[PDB]
Amino acid sequence: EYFRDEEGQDVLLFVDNIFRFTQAGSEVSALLGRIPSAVGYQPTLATDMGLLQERITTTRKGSVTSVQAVYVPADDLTDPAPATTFAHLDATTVLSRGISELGIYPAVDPLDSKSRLLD
Amino acid sequence: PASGKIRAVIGAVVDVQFEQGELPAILNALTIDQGNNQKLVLEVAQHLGENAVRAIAMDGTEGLVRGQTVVDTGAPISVPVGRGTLGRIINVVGEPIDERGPIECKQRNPIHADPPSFVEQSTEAEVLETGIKVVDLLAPYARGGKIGLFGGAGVGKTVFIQELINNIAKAHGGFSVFTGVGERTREGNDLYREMKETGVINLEGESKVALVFGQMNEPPGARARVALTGLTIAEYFRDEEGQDVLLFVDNIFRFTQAGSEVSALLGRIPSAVGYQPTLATDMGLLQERITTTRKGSVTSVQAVYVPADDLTDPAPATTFAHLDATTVLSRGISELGIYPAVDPLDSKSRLLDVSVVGQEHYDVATGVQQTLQAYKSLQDIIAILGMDELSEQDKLTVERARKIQRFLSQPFAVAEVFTGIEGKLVRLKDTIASFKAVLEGKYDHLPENAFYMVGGIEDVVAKAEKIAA
Amino acid sequence: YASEISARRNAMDNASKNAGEMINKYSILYNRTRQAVITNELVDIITGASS
Amino acid sequence: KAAPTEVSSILESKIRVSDEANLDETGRVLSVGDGIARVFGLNNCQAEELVEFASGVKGMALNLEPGQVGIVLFGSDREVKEGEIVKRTGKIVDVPIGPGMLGRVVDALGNPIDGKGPIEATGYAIAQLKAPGILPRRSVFEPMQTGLKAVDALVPIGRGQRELIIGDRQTGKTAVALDTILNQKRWNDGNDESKKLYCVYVAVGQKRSTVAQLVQTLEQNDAMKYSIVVAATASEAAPLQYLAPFTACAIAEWFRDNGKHALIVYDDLSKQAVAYRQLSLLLRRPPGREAYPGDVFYLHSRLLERAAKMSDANGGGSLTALPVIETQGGDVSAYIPTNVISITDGQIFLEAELFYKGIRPAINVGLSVSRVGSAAQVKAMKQVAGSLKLFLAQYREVAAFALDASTKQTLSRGERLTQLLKQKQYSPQASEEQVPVIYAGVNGFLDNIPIERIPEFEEQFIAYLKANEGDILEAIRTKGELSSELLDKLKSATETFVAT
Amino acid sequence: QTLEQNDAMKYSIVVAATASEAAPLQYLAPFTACAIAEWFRDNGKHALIVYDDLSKQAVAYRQLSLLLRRPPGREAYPGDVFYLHSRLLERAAKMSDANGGGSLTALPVIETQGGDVSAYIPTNVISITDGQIFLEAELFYKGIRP
Ligand SMILES: Nc1ncnc2c1ncn2[C@@H]1O[C@H](COP(=O)(O)OP(=O)(O)O)[C@@H](O)[C@H]1O
Ligand SMILES: Nc1ncnc2c1ncn2[C@@H]1O[C@H](COP(=O)(O)OP(=O)(O)O)[C@@H](O)[C@H]1O
Ligand SMILES: [Mg+2]
Repeated sequence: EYFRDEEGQDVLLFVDNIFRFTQAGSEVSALLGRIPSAVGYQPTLATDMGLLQERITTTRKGSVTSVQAVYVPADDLTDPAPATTFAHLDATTVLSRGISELGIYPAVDPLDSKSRLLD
Repeated sequence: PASGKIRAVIGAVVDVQFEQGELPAILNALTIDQGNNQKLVLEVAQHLGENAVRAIAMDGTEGLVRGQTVVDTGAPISVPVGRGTLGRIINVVGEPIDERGPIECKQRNPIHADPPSFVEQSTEAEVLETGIKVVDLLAPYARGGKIGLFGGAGVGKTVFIQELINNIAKAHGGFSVFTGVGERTREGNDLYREMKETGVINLEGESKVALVFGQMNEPPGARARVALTGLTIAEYFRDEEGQDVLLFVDNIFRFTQAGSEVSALLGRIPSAVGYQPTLATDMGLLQERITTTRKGSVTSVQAVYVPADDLTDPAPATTFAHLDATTVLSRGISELGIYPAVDPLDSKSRLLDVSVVGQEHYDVATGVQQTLQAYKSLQDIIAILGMDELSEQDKLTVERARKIQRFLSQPFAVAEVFTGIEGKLVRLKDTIASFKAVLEGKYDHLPENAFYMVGGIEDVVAKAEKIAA
Repeated sequence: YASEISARRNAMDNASKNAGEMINKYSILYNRTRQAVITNELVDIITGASS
Repeated sequence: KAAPTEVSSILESKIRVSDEANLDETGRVLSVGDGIARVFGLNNCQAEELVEFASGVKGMALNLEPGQVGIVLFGSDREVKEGEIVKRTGKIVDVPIGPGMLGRVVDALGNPIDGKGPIEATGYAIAQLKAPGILPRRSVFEPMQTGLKAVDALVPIGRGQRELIIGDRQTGKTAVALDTILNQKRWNDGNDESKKLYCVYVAVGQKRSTVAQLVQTLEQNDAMKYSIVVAATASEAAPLQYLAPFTACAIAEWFRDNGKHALIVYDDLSKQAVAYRQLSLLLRRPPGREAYPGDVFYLHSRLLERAAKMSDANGGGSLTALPVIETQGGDVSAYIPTNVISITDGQIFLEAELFYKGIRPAINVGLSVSRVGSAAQVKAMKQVAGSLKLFLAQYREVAAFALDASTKQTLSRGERLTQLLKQKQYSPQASEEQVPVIYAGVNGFLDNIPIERIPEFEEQFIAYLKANEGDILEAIRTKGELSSELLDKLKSATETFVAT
Repeated sequence: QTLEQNDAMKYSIVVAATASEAAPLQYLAPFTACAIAEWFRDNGKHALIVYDDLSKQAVAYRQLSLLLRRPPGREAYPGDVFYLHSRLLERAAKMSDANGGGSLTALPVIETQGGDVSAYIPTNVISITDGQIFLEAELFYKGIRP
């Protein structure tokens, strides 16, 4: 963020993986007094993920191409750590486990990967 | 004697308050005087503090007031062991429920005890001779392990338990211990009357199998402690007398469901599929005690029941990890002409290797399993293309597979009133020699009905020569 | 007609064998979903009663 | 509405004089249950420290709050009652390590259970040790011979890598780890210390009869003299089975930090996850997926990260990890199956469909792979098996959907290679004998033989190549590669023996 | 930015409520936006509210209620989950001639997961509104927009 605001450069943030930030806070939320949420998660799932994803965006001083990767919980896209991160990304690249065993390199799902620049 | 006062009574959970320094330990049986009953047993679970410990009653807690006298026995739930418990119906607290007087036992062992150590265990896996032709060749039972008896109603579950206990007591000299945990009210009375007419339980003679009552009409403490009471009587005959005892737990699914009921009512959180959190700890404490020691062994022949036809559940996968053998009784035979309905392909065991049974027994078991698997898969093509539209190698293998399926079904000694044939007890050496001669071509000219209801190589030659002339 | 009837028997046997493999795979997924539904429903009632 | 700690019994001791005994190290047991022990005291006791009860049961102080301290008992709950006097050892949860533990069966705390007396340990390492960084680590370059023909040519293992062993029950999970430890007798009995590899079998969750039968088979084949056995049955407490993975990794780490290779076999990884979730559910915690806590992925990733290959400045040793994952019906996308596959560098899938047809062991070429197995393999076995992993996966998909001319050549060559690579139990091969059998099946020298004669052709070719051509077999094991002269001599000997 | 370039932002109210703020700000976004649009319907004008989205408002209300020491309900949500969405949508109704003659249109978007409309927050909003517009993901990828 300092190279795009104080210097004005197109930074490239590469997180691997982005799903580890929400899974690390769920294990310490039970000892702080917070009650469990869905699938034993923390109650502030949408508040903690929205505060870090909004700062890695493009501003008037510089851009920031975020190329993070999400991990599906036991091959499930309806989890609380996978479905909440789909509303803060312009382009999504879902990798299905069924196409990886056939011989597709990689397993790029065409019926699930969508983007906002497809016009 | 250490006395206590009842402070809480919420169903099966009853809290007792003692004094400072005279409090009981864990797994301690507490005595309580009642009206018509003798003594209300209450096993201690844990201590809540402030001179108080929660206990679980093993009977009905109706009528107990706040402030009743609770005496401590000083140890766990003791039960009567030895030769005096043979032929009598015992309970979870070691009391008789057959109305035949008290069990005059010299000593009383507790139900809560540790298992064998790593230095006192068997270094080699030995095979257990059962006497059946389909059990000593296919899925062999291990000496000191667990065997799952899976089957439906009317397939031959009660007849297989009575024939195996009588053959082991005559060829090896080992007693039995039937611990019907979680059984019904009508199933307990029918099992005791059927064993007296066959010669297993004699009131005036000599018995050879113990009866442990454990119906589901009691509370959660009596059903969960029924497995420990039956296993304590069978383990005493192998450590003090030295005999290969056989324990029966009908059914095996009732032991896992009874343990989670007492844990959920005390304050523990559930695990998966509504099970208790200590699923691997409760099932392992009772399965490791029935092993092989330096003086004897203790076989287990429980009836595992799948939950809604699911082998990957929490009550099916936990009990299958300690089972060495399996006695699957499918409904395909029974009325087809096999006594009993023993599946030669579904019943598998871990002791059917070449390093435990030898190179001679491994070759005979692999040849009989390959011929039975090829004939079962080719049944769909024989009904649509006939029996004469085959090659030379397919016609000879189909004729030998029909006689080999009926040769392993021998008539038991306790089933002589249903079939009319005599009881045949084939040994391990006679069953391996008869199966190897039929697969080599020495009995290819014999009929298919000459091997049915017979056992051994000598019985097939006498039945074939007397059928025609 | 004899060749079409013989070819229809092979197609019916292949469709019946393929349906058995799909029913076995669906039974394993239905057994895992039934156990997960009982654990998820019991965890919701235990969390609200302890708070 | 009230609070714990000081209550009735603990509230009547501070009004007079709560001294006499030292409450900083000892303490009074106020409550005990569900594998826990609420000891009243322990002021100077550190976190995760070893404790001891009055009856001799060990304990581990996990939580240290004000006025109370949660001690986790490592044994039965009947050895600790209300009002007992506990005692602390002064150190953390450590175990014995060193070169004197080779040849004895230890438990979870390091005590011997084989009856051979005491263990001559050279030190004391803690069970919760941090893994090395990127400065004291190096790339995996040493080769780990397992003995199987289908594992040394497809997905090979190396010193310092983590190769998982997923699969169902009765498929070949524990059979693959036992064959790799018994095949190291050809290098450990010599004088080459860099080629030797000390085994470390950690039987966690297994039965009591299965642990005693496996130790007797390794001693008869001269393989138990340099292998550590960590006995951890399911009849003990939940704290003993969960700490079996941390205690076995501390004993094998002493050889990698001094100048030796080690091989750890955590059998099984599925049994260790069930024991850790039982103790966490009794302490009132939040259950995530499959009734597991939030720290389920951190327990397996921390113990597997320490088994790495050190650099030349740290000693030059390495530690190999072989974790066996027990799947429920081949479900590779489970909660415990996804955490072990994302932390290990490769896995060995064991399907239950091919295991019942005779293909032992059932190793799927389209599922099992090795990340650092290409550079950490022998040059002689990789040169003779050209495109062996790609041809094995393509032959399985074409045979399931099938008579053309191109399909007949791939079906005949693929059937002979799968039957020749399937070995029996306790029958490992060397690197020189497996390079001559894999070169005949890939060059078309075994296409003229029958399908039933695949087992007889492997035994006849190995015996004829050890008496009539001993110079070619000894050159492939000493040098490890084959040049122009070694490749021409192997093709002439295989063609003359196939015609007779 | 797209509405200002097409001459459409001069008569449109924008309620900024991102996910980077607190849970009380996102949960009160539906009640605060309905109060500003109700002034035009009570005077003699027409309004059109767009609650985008209805799935994001249910997760924000359950986060603040779980931290205030309260018992949860179904799917780790509050007890009055159906009463929160039905009360905010009932106020957007067409008035009579004696009240001014105005009206208020409500456009609540429901974010589904794989086309599942048989969920807890999906079935509660479909049985309170007067109709729904199902947007399948099968015909949207082929080119039939919308
Ligand atoms: N060796 C045998 N030969 C003929 N019939 C048998 C044999 N063993 C068992 N049966 C039959 O199986 C039936 C079993 O009945 P029962 O014990 O009530 O059911 P289950 O065996 O399921 O408990 C008996 O009626 C008996 O006639
Ligand atoms: N190469 C082989 N040849 C024949 N049988 C084998 C071979 N490898 C393994 N087996 C069989 O597979 C079984 C594996 O048993 P076990 O180790 O208990 O289950 P798992 O392998 O799933 O851990 C053994 O009983 C053994 O007989
Ligand atoms: Mg194993």
